[PDB]
Amino acid sequence: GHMTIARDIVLQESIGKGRFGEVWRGKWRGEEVAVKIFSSREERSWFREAEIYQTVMLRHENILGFIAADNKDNGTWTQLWLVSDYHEHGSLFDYLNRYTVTVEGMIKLALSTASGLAHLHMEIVGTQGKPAIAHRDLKSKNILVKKNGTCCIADLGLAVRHDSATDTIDIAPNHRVGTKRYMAPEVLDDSINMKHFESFKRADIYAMGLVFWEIARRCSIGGIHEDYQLPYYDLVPSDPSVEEMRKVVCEQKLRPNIPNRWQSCEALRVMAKIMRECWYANGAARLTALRIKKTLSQLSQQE
Ligand SMILES: Nc1ncc(-c2ccc(CCO)cc2)nc1C(=O)Nc1cnccc1N1CCOCC1
Repeated sequence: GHMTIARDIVLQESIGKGRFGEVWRGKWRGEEVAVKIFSSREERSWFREAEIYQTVMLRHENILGFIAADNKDNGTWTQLWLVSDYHEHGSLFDYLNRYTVTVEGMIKLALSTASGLAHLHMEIVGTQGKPAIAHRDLKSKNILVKKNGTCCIADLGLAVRHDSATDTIDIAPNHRVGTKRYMAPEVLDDSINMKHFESFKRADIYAMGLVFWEIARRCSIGGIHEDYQLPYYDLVPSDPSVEEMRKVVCEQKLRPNIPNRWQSCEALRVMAKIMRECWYANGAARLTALRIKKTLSQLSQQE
């Protein structure tokens, strides 16, 4: 038996929870793995996340490495498991709360996030290809930081996949599925055309712009940085409702504040411009993830 299976994994430490499912650090044949455990009544959530992670050609350095979906019967109840690579730093939210980053550090985190999102969004046509995938719940709590200071995207259970041969989405999408704070203006006001797959890619870009703002605040230059905050910390309460968000984002047209200090550093000027070009109310005007990856690659090369 060479493949990783649940019976061979020993849970060691509780490390957190997702929307559904609890995440643990475990050991499989001497190596650390992350295990997301679901109950029997959460089978639909577990299966859908397993289905997205098993998508052909999905693997990428900036997408969480999937190992297996399996079941584990303890003799009383059955647990449904998703097993993946383990990343000791945890989420970008945990990482940015604990640490400040260098200019190099910021660019590495942003470029890797854009590279993972560009791979998710990328379609390779044909049966032996890859369908384009939109995340629908991108946020700093769903992006993990690897040992090398680069990111990988996780929590793919709310994703939607596009079949170009039929121009259809693999599921009948429900409105407003993700984290309210990161919902795009068109999702908040329900103007999004959910029959057009590009709509979901564009909504992910708005959320990525919010995550870039979170990283940039933590970029320390000459010992100067901002404290950790979630986007809209200055305008909405914790656990904001759709109505609270829509009033700020759609009606008042506010976005997270871009400090004047970011114009004094080239890397921060480039990041700020990307944010503004992710935050347009018109999803069609936003940058693509591939374009952001190209801009940040040019910046990482120049540094
Ligand atoms: N592969 C992984 N490797 C390590 C860790 C990890 C490592 C350290 C800590 C900090 C403890 O103080 C937490 C978690 N998480 C994952 C993971 O997939 N997590 C994950 C996936 N889907 C939904 C929610 C998730 N979590 C995101 C991080 O926050 C918890 C929830």
